[PDB]
Amino acid sequence: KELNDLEKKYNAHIGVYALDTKSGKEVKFNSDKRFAYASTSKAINSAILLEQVPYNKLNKKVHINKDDIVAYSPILEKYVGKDITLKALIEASMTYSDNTANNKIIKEIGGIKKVKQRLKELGDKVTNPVRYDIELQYYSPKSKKDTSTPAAFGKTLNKLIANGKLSKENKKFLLDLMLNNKSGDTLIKDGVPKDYKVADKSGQAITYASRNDVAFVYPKGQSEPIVLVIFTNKDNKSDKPNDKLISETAKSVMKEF
Ligand SMILES: *C(=O)[C@@H](NC(=O)Cc1cccs1)[C@@H]1NC(C(=O)O)=C(C)CS1
Repeated sequence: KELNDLEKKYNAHIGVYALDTKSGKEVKFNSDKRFAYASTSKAINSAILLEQVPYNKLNKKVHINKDDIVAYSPILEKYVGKDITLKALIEASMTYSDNTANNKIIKEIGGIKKVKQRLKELGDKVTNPVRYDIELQYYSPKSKKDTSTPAAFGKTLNKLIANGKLSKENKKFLLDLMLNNKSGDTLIKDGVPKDYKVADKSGQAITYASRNDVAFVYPKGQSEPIVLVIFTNKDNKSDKPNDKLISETAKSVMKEF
């Protein structure tokens, strides 16, 4: 459970921010250090869009052409020359971490500039989106591009989703995708007590074993979630991450609640 110890064990860097939204209790570790957020940013973009389009209006369709397609888009590559609903874009983004879906969501919101405008409004002067996928995944310790600190990122997740302006239907739609997202099973989901519910979105940048998971964690018996942000990376560009590191970090942090 000592986070200093797990860093030793895994020869890795750990960034943690956790907020029990009922009590307001926080757990912090390297919470002001920058990390590539990678695909965990898809949760933020999806929520921003859901602030803008009511659930009954998610049936709106967007046209997809060959220029929209970027790598690791298992769902969207099938839509070239076809239309897709905003509902299906978000499902593709959240469940399959589809990059083309996330890019389209950012475009629908109005561009990177508009995401930045919303983050500043939520009081986040830290989270720094500069590029679209997949380029945002090329992390470099020397650059702040597409990085955030566990604390800044968690505060924004809390304001946007936990204590924010989404309707009951849009919040349920988005948290249900995160709850049912099986791609996040080896991460926070793996380290919390088995009777906990975990709604997560993972991330992995291409470099420095940048491996992350953010989630809304519900202790059995509590309906208010604990917002949990875990960002990790290692010293070498080509290092492979070990998901167990995130699992063990979550197990340790959750003992604090
Ligand atoms: C978000 O992190 C996305 N990552 C990338 O596009 C960079 C990589 C491609 C292959 C390996 S890294 C998507 N999300 C995830 C994830 O959330 O775990 C993975 C593994 C790749 S696509």
